[PDB]
Amino acid sequence: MNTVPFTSAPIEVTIGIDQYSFNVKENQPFHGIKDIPIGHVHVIHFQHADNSSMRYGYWFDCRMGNFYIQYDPKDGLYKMMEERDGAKFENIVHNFKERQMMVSYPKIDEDDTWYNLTEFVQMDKIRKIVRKDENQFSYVDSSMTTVQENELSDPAHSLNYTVINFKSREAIRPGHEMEDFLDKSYYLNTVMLQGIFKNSSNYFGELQFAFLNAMFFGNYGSSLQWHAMIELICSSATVPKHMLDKLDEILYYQIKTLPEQYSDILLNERVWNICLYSSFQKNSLHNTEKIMENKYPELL
Amino acid sequence: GAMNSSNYAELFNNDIKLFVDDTNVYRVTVHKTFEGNVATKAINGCIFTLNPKTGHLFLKIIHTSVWAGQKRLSQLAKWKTAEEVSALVRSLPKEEQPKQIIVTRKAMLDPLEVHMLDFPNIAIRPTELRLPFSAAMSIDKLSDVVMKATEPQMVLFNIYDDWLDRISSYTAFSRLTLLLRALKTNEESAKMILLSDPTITIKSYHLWPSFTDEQWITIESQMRDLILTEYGRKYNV
Repeated sequence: MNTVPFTSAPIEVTIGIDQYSFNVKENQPFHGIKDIPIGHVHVIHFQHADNSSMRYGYWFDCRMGNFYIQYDPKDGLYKMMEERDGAKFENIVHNFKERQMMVSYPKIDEDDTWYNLTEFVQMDKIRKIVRKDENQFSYVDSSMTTVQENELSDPAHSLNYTVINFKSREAIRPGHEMEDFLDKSYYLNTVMLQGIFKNSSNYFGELQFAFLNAMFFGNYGSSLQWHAMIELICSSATVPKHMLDKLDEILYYQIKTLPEQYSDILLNERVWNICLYSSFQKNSLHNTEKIMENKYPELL
Repeated sequence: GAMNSSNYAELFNNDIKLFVDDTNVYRVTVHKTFEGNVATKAINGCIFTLNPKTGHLFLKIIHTSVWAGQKRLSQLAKWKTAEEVSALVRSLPKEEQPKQIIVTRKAMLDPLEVHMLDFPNIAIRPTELRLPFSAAMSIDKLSDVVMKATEPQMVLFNIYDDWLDRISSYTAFSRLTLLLRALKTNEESAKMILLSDPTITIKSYHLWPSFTDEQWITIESQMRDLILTEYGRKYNV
């Protein structure tokens, strides 16, 4: 069970750790988060009390290094940093734990929510979508645009999601225009799965990461990416049986976790109606269709 | 974006453009079967691809053989239209290729855009105009070449005959849309107006009669009257 210590909390802020969140007061003696489950990626996220604009945060995996948060009064944000001195770090964490200045990652034993949302998400894949190679952790915020959004402007600060475009030479074989447009199986299976992602696990990992950036940061380009990756599967007549069963579980936990009050901005009516009621896979997502119909019948 | 009353003069500028109308591509007669069920029988169709500035009409005849053993024909008809328009553009020299293609029906946008991915600089546009190009098959010579076709065929016409010798493209297009609107609203009456005087004939190389400027004014008046009457009837006003 790993720890992310905080040097201090000089500004009032709502702190998120995965699906949990805590309010910290200006200069409250708060020194970090302990008992973080090993085996998963995690996200530690922030919304300042004085500017509820710019949700921002850090994807990390405690297996890759010793990470801490320190407020920078120049750039005006909580920054993740790596402590390279193992003995200094262990000594800092032990002191803060002894003084009980840390919140405990509040996981219920029964509760597989975080596993279910991050099953295919790998830190090494996150670091290719979010390029800052000198750090082992990845910064994301509300405003970062995607490579695809930028084609339609600072490349260093972009989300390099895999570009998906249903009306592109990549998506449409010369001579199979109608076939490839109405049945996206060759785009899904040959171009994306065999060609780019190599396997369904990497495809699901990007889909799950896109959803979590949409949910936690209100990142609009991430939301677009999540819906495009759903739509590419649902619009394919030929999908491996294990991928459909897994997609139904992935989407179920995403819809289950989504705050009820954000369904209006986080869910695209057209995509969900098409996917659940018109698409090739309209009858393949039983769990997802049932939670959507009981939680968001207005959208449909 | 969409072509409307506000940007109408754009049709007659020096940027090559084509209208595409897919209304007459998939044509059927509906009939009873021996068992008393209903069936369709396809008849020959056509794509109506028109340069509104020059009057050049690319009439691609759609022979019933293209539907043989195919399903969802009204969907396939849109894609076959976009395939044939794409093939026509690729067949034209670069300097003759259109800069825009305006589709008369919004359901043609996705099929044409996907077929034209190789031509990213050709704009595919819808229109808010309600153009009467469906009535092309009320022009006797166009109907005759479609119905007689025994295989896929492209036939080239000038839908304005020689009018551009005497009038602007704007005026020629207005005359064509009025004639086709009349033919669409009351074909029998429109055709009576156009042929009633046997001394005015259709040249072998033309579609419409050889009216003088003064006779065209009388004809155009008769077509306007036909359209308003019919409108009063349709709506009891």
